[PDB]
Amino acid sequence: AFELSAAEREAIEHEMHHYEDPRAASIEALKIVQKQRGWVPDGAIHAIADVLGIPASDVEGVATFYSQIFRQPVGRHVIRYCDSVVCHINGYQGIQAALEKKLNIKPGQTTFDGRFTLLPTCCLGNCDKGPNMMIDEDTHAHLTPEAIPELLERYK
Amino acid sequence: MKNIIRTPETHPLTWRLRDDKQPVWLDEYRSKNGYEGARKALTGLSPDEIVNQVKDAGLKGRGGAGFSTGLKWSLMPKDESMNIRYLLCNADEMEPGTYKDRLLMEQLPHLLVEGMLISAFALKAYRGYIFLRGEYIEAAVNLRRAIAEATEAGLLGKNIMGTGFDFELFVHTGAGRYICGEETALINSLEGRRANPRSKPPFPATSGAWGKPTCVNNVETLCNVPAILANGVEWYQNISKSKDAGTKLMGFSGRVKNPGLWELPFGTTAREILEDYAGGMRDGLKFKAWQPGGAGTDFLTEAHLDLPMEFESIGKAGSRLGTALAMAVDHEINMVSLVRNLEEFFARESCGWCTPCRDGLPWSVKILRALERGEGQPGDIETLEQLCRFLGPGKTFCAHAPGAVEPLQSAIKYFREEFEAGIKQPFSNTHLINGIQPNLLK
Amino acid sequence: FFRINFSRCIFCGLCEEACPTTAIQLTPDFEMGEYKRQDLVYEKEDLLISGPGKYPEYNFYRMAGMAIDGKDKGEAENEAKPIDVKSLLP
Amino acid sequence: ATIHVDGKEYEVNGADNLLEACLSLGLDIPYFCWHPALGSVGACRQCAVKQYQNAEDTRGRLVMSCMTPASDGTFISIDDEEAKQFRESVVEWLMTNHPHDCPVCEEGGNCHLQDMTVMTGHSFRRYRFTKRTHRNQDLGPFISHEMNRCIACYRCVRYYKDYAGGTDLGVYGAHDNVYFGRPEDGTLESEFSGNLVEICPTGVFTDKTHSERYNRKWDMQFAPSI
Ligand SMILES: NC(=O)C1=CN([C@@H]2O[C@H](COP(=O)(O)OP(=O)(O)OC[C@H]3O[C@@H](n4cnc5c(N)ncnc54)[C@H](O)[C@@H]3O)[C@@H](O)[C@H]2O)C=CC1
Ligand SMILES: Cc1cc2nc3c(=O)[nH]c(=O)nc-3n(C[C@H](O)[C@H](O)[C@H](O)COP(=O)(O)O)c2cc1C
Ligand code: SF4
Ligand code: SF4
Ligand code: SF4
Ligand code: SF4
Ligand code: FES
Ligand code: FES
Repeated sequence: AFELSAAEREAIEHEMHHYEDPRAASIEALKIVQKQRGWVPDGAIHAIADVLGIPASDVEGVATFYSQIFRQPVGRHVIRYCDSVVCHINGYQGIQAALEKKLNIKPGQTTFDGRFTLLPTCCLGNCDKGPNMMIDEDTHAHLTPEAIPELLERYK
Repeated sequence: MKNIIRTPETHPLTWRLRDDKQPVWLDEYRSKNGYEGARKALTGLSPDEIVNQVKDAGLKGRGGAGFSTGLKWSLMPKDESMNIRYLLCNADEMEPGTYKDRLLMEQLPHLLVEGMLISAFALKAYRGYIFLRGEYIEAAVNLRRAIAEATEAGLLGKNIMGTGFDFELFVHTGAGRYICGEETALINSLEGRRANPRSKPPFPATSGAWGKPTCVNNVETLCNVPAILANGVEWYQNISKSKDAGTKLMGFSGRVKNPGLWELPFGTTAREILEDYAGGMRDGLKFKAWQPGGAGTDFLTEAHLDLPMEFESIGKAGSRLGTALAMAVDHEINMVSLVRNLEEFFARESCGWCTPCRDGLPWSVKILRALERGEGQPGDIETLEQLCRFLGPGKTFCAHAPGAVEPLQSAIKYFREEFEAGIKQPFSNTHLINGIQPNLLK
Repeated sequence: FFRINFSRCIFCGLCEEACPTTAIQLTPDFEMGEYKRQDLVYEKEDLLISGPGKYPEYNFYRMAGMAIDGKDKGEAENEAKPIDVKSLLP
Repeated sequence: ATIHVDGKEYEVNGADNLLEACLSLGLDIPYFCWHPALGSVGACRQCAVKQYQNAEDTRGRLVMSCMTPASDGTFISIDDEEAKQFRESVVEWLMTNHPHDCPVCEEGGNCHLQDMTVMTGHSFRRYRFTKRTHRNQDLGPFISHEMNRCIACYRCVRYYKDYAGGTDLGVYGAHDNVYFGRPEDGTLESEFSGNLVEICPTGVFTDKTHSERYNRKWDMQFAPSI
């Protein structure tokens, strides 16, 4: 059902070189599989556990403990808008309303075309330039609710 | 205050920043007196001499708690059979309202690399890990590039500066949990486990990463180290006439005219930060509250704005200095909704290990949602106060929940009117059962 | 099965007081004389009436968290829906 | 070692923690996460006593008796009002999400959580909000799984992983949605998986074979056998 690619296995083993215990590469292995496939599927837990020599219970517990290791399928781009206190003061709620009214989804949902997945995140460490958003790898600061329909059109 | 000249004597952390906010690379860094402290350390100082020098300089932990770094370094064991030591840089920085490490590792990554080199030589640590949050993409890129440049230039790897000291530096990008910044939970996450914290004692100085001795230090502390070792102890104690030596990255955020981050000596009052550096509040906004050091600290009022930003002065005011990145709450911000947002963050960033945080922060979140909707009932404010009391220091496994309930108790103490205005319904958690007469407690 | 030895029962009502579903009830009826003492042992077919008795609405299984037919997880009173441990939300 | 519990002097083992020392003296301290065979971790935060610096100390500090050594000259109070209040609070926080399941729970009458709820003195609910719920797993023919009743005390994973060496039981998730079970549906593989029905202080892990023909503990006729 699930088969790790050769590049994934080589990256996992090269990560395992860096640590005293091969269990210490579990987060990086999950991130490698997630970067290759968008999310970590069910058979990936057993594949990573077989590569690392630790039980699949611990790999599953690590994958479900960390919020940025997606254990459910996501869209092609994961929008992550900041929830925290400074972006609350600067008005992230307008940004959230603009994103919901443009994508027609609630947070934690995916659009019908699979293009975007809306997610609230914790503080992005960019509080003096808030409100802040993170599309897949790019941080967008100084957000305004009128800039959302233009900023979501450069992520096809 | 636009007229900020950043001399190396008064601004040791940010004097070599560039105007265009591009990172300073290895040639530019060494041009501006780079790796001089590392050279002095590795060519003319014993590791215990560096530990004593850092202890005499009075360098405290810039991660919020303010513990002395020399005392932390001196607590590593003296046994020579333990030589698999680890030095960890806590680059997680997940606290809401904290953005200093992002600036430090995006624009001066070689400063962090040199500080880790000096600290690893002092601690006799054979390996070093930068535990960095997974959202700092540019910080990760710049740190990996700076590590590659320092390795190619002979500043990392085997036989550094001809001394024979071997030090390997890695960058470990996390997967997004706030509790991973806790040092024992940082160690647990570095080992590839669920980032539940550990009870202390044993401290990581004797039993840390993979059982080996480990020293966890913040980004800013290790950025403070090379200036200490390149200019001396006397310069570091003669830049501020306060009990907290050295300079600190402070700054005000949130509906001020100039939100940002500036390197200031300790003893600088929060009022002059807010008015001269942050420019005061914006047009048509009135200052009603502020948090001195991030999301985990007590709210303070306008009367507390004249206190010097020190550990002892803010500690006597009922709050903590924290990360010293203050956040200003204007009059338009409802305190109940703000504290609801804070407690929602703190509740969902719980690790689930211990009962008071795991099952007593959601209760406060639901109470604050009810008070925000105008659906509060009598008993709610007293339940919030008892939650603040029984989630204090020593009642939970780690310090996530005491810092969680600090804004809650400070807001109930100062702005009790908004919480009391949330209460509108009579108390009831029981429906009527037809054939049974209820016991009417008075 | 369910049986009550009515030749032993003192009609004290402690069972009804102890019932946490209000299934067992003592009803206002006293005509229970019998020819044989063995016929005073009432099985479930002699005890299960076709209605709720003195408590017309209470349903214990509407309040219990255990899933039965017609009440899945999270469908009982004062219960949130089960959040999956693989959820994207933090 | 010499300890003073509520002004009464006791002679204990100084290599023990205060919870096991005080349980050995017949003193009652509520506890969930500690087991005599599994050791102390300090998860559930139930075993709080109040420690004083010396005899002439009045303010004290709440310490956790399972993580505190029973050293010489120790001064603790179990029946302090603040310690009693905090232990009742811990039981209350556990009770906020607990299902209304005791009549249809195989652990009833044999439940450590029932005992400690009664012992702390907590019988009045002031929580009006919703309870979290969990889906159950199929753990095979012997163990029945009911994750609603869990109090997140970590005894199952500590036993099954650190003690019994099994590999297919773990803890998944975070803040208040922690889930104790297998990574997928299937039979528990360890030969000592049955001891989960006595390690777990609630009705999460129960004897399925007994659940087929269930009777409460007070109704059993017991004998000591081999
Ligand atoms: N992003 C950030 O910078 C965040 C900062 N914080 C701050 O962190 C602090 C809470 O952190 P904690 O881990 O509870 O700090 P702590 O007070 O327990 O100790 C801080 C440091 O000193 C060491 N230490 C303390 N006492 C020691 C002893 N007796 N022996 C050996 N080492 C000892 C610890 O190992 C640790 O490295 C607060 O001040 C809070 O403001 C909290 C959350 C996020
Ligand atoms: C819940 C919690 C989260 C923390 N997160 C961080 C963090 O993200 N970054 C950090 O440097 N320290 C964090 N700390 C503080 C660390 O425990 C520790 O004090 C620090 O990382 C290193 O000490 P230092 O100040 O001497 O550098 C956190 C503490 C707690 C209790
Ligand atoms: S206070 Fe308790 S549950 Fe909360 S993060 Fe710390 S150890 Fe985990
Ligand atoms: S408890 Fe019920 S069955 Fe037993 S004697 Fe009393 S009324 Fe009769
Ligand atoms: S685990 Fe205990 S308290 Fe919970 S429903 Fe079962 S018997 Fe009742
Ligand atoms: S399933 Fe049982 S033993 Fe495991 S944490 Fe929950 S209550 Fe404790
Ligand atoms: S509060 Fe949103 S970036 Fe920090
Ligand atoms: S028994 Fe001591 S904290 Fe759980």
